[PDB]
Amino acid sequence: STGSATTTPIDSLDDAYITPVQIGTPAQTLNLDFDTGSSDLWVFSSETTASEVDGQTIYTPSKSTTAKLLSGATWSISYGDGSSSSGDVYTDTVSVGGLTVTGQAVESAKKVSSSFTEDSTIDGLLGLAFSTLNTVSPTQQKTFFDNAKASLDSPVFTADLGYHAPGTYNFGFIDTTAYTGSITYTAVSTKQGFWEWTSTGYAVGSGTFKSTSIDGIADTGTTLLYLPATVVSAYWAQVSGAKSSSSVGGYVFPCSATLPSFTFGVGSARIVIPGDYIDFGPISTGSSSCFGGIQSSAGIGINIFGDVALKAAFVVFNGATTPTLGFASK
Repeated sequence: STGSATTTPIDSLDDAYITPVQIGTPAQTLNLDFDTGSSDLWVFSSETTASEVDGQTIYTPSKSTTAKLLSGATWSISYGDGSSSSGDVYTDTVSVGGLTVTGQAVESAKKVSSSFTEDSTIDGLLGLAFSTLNTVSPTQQKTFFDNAKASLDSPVFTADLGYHAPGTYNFGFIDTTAYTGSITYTAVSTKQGFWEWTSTGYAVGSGTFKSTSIDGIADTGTTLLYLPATVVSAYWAQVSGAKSSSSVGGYVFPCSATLPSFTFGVGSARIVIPGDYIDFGPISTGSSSCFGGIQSSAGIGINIFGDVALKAAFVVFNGATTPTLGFASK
């Protein structure tokens, strides 16, 4: 089997992407944030504290003839940005782009943190990291991909995120029309539960490539590119007036700037992030100070190849017995 679904930016900055997902019978379609950096599929629901729901579409398990309470199971997750959610668990039928999994754990939110409430466009998350990170207790549950894998034509999914435009998540096949040149594959460590890999270096603008190993995660659920402070300083040094602002919480730059590109290495291959992808707009409405899309990972504890990086590529998440990641230009 295969599936193919369009993923759409939630706003004009590509802060996140939503993908429609069918849950239950009859289908209830929710727009979920596909997150290769986590492993829980959780939704706003009829059980979510009423004051914490503000415009989201909710899953109502009582209206699904295939929903079953997973007795005794609870979940609770805290994300890197300090957001969080928790609740109980149903199993139900879940379909993405024509690909159906029966008995998928659908984690129903009883509580969500303010950032989730305040984002009316995201109805929940669909985790695509390794199932070892799934938070369901006392019986850990599998991700949608893990459940689907054996049925897929090939045990892969691909992320093709757009810049200020829709893109695509495919399951079970590689669309050879969706990228240019060849796909370069690179090793993955699953030791931390993430799609963790080692970039071979970077360049800033038209500058020379610096060969250096940068271990990080491919994380579709993180907006920005978080890299070591040395790398980030080298980038922003090429932008007149750019500075790190502790009050704002990262590098800012004059909105009048033209940003240089940033290149990262995948083996001997190179992915170029155009300068415009690195512009996250005014820090507050009407400000001429703009927020940078490349930020320091210092004090996160891990480097993160988030959407800023991934949307410059066609990315293969290869879930074969030994997982790997592939990157192609597009």
